[PDB]
Amino acid sequence: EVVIPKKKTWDKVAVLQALASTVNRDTTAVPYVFQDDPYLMPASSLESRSFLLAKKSGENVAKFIINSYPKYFQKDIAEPHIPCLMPEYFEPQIKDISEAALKERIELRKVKASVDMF
Amino acid sequence: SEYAFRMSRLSARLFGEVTRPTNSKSMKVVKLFSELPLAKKKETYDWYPNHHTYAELMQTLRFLGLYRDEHQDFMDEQKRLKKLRG
Amino acid sequence: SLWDVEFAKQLATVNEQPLQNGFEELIQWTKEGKLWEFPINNEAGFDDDGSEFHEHIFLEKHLESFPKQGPIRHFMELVTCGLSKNPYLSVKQKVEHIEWFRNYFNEK
Amino acid sequence: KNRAARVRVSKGDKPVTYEEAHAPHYIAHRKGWLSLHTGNLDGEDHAAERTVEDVFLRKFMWGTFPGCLADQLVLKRRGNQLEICAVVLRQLSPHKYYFLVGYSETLLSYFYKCPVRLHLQTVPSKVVYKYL
Amino acid sequence: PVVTISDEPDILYKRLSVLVKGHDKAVLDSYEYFAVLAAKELGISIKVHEPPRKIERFTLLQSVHIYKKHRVQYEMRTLYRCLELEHLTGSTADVYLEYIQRNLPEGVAMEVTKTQLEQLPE
Amino acid sequence: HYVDWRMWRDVKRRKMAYEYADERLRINSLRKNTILPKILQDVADEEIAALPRDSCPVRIRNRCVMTSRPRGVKRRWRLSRIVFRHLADHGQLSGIQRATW
Amino acid sequence: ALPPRTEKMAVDQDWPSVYPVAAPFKPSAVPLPVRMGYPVKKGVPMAKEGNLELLKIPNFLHLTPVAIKKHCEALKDFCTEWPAALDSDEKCEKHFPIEIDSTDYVSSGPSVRNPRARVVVLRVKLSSLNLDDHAKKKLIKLVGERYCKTTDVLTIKTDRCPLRRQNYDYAVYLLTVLYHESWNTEEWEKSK
RNA sequence: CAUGAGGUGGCAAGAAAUGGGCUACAUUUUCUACCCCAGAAACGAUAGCCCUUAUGAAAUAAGGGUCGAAGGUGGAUUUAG
Repeated sequence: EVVIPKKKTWDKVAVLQALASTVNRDTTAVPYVFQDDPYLMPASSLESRSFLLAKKSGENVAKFIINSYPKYFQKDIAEPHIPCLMPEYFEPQIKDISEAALKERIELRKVKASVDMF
Repeated sequence: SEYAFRMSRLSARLFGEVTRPTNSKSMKVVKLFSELPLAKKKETYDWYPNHHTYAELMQTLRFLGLYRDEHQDFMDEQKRLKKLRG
Repeated sequence: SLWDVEFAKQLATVNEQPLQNGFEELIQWTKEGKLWEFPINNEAGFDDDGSEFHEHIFLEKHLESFPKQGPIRHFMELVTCGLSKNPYLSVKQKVEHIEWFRNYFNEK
Repeated sequence: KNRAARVRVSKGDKPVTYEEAHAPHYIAHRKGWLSLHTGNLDGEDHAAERTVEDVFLRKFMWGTFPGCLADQLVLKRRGNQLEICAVVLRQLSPHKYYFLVGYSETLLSYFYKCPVRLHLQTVPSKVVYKYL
Repeated sequence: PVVTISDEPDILYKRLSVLVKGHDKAVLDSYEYFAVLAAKELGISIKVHEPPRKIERFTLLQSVHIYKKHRVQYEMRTLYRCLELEHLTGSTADVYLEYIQRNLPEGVAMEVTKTQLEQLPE
Repeated sequence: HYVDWRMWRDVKRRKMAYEYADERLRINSLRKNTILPKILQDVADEEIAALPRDSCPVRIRNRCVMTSRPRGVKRRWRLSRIVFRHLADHGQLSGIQRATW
Repeated sequence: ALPPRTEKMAVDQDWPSVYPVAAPFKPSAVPLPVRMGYPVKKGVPMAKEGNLELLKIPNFLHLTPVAIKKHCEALKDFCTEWPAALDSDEKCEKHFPIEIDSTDYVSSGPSVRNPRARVVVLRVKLSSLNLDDHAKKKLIKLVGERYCKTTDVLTIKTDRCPLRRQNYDYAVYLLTVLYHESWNTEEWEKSK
């Protein structure tokens, strides 16, 4: 007789959650968003907020430049396809006066453009 | 013998290769259709980087000022002096 | 519609918290899809529309038998065996190649 | 004479680090590799575009971190985590460092389509291994 | 700690053999000690093996224009460590292989994992 | 924005051969089978002879990925001799040693 | 700068708490003055705080024996145990006859496309199939090139279809249709 | 309006000389089996011409056929171990 067990199935997340439970918080270490250099260390809450807003600034920096020039990032190498790594298009691709263009401009949230072509 | 030839034919029909007796001058065709060509190879059509995204993205980002390319700075100063005297 | 998706956005913003750990960086990378599906099978995605083992190698249904004693039929056997030995092309390219041959043979 | 990666001796006043002090015949007898990618190992297919991406990233980092990277970079590549480790000096302003860190982070993320991590190390002055 | 005991009996991997192959013997045997300790406290019999290294050697010219007689020879040190494994479960294979490939080292690593799942004839 | 006009000509060869790759395969199989009548292969001979002479993969020269140099390229990195020497001697490329044995 | 955590930290602290992830060195975080390099003739190995070679090292600091122990205290949930299939190879062969080969080749980079990683090959034992006499004669005559004489192992390879699961399907399909055609008696068997 | 760019077609032939290799001028050799206990001779083109094949759009390479050159171990000098 073989007592063959049934395979318990998970997601991709529970192993890393158990890993976080293994690593509870470090009482001597700073939050991991900041770097680990003593010179790059924020000393005050205001300095930490300034560093965080600088990081968010640089993030939307590249968001603006990449959405401004989507042709230089169309070559995908990663498999599977990653739409949130794919750049976003904000210009209306539908030019004729149509309900499809209205839905496209509504999804792009262009208020004056939608009102004008309505 | 004949039994051996028809065992070869039966094995060919069972496994999926060519059943009837055919020479190497069409086994070339079945191998050609068995492989991708040397022009469909991923290394063949992606040997070169396209270089347009690279060079034009760096052109744009330098002229944005988020990139500093010393080679282009050198030729900019040199050609400034060239338009100054030449 | 717009209210429920905007409520989802607002719920995400108000349950959005600092990363505070590298394992949580990997957590959000898995959630977004940045990090690889894990463990790998070398075949993330890559379904080929559920072809399932007969469309790739058994091409009688796309062979569409002519008089089978003909050299056209023998050449079709050769091409069918070659497309069966192909692992790189899919069934769609295999069949489209087959009806390219059918079209050219009908032209001649 | 061999002139591959050997800095010459001028008279004794030339600050120089371990990396460009050591010659190419000590390439892993003493030095090690600056870029760890598994492409150049015996069974692999994509090492050529690994290398062109390596030279792209090194020149990109030298051009977008202007005059602050002390010596050359540590380019590691494990799975799909590309890691750029830097040895940058302590002369600019930390908001500018964090700005360029995020900028390089998500630029390389959307260019190489992988999680790219900038790990910085700040140093006061360019380290000197010997004087040549 | 979500578990989700779902439906179907085990896929029964016998001999999952892990070929860990790199440029660096110290990385290989540190990873060996790591994985052997891990499987030791897991309770699965892990065994070690050393396939002989292969060195890919080749020759290039040294000068740009002339002097074929003076050449630089380069080599790749490709070093195998076989970590063969028997008698481990499918779910345990998922979790152990999970942690092994997550803490896989850098460019000095490849790991070819050979699974022999058994099954019944039909 | 390329290395040179030769490498631009080569990448034109790569692209336009890759897109005129399929029909050349089909009727090159129609060449090198011995099943069909000779004139029914001859009509095919004129149509491949009319297929353009820059998509035939006989013009494909494996030049270097980094700088245009025809002869002296190692395929595994698509690198020329001395550019490979450059990178492997600064040690920006892993695994390569100096072969002493 | 600041007085670093290297001397701020003390003894009896949790290294799994300090380093969760595989990370490069960070000598300020490391409480260890690691010296690297070929020293100069009248000098020492060069110091800890700025070492490009210590950053180049693969850095197995995040995996210390107590971290393996506590981490697998966390992972001990994700496992069942084996039945009494025994260490005996003939016992497990009797319990579960066929043996199928289906592996993976893990790269490191942008793409996970290693085509050869779909290779599949099935080994089965005639002494465990148990139901072939002139069928085993016909079977050998069908597959002559395999089935070496010393061990009764039949090895059928598939590399003809792109997906690993339909490669397994090809393997089991060839097993069952070779079996059925071996048991299908043909009319020209007697004129051998 | 060029010394830049693109397309198509040709250029790589010896009255001669020379550097370096390869094969020989055979008897410790040649052919065959064997891979070193036999049998039989009692020589030498990887050149020329023809056929076929490989690859290629379009032949250089390979095999077979054909042929049966000059050549009789090379002066002065010299190479390498």
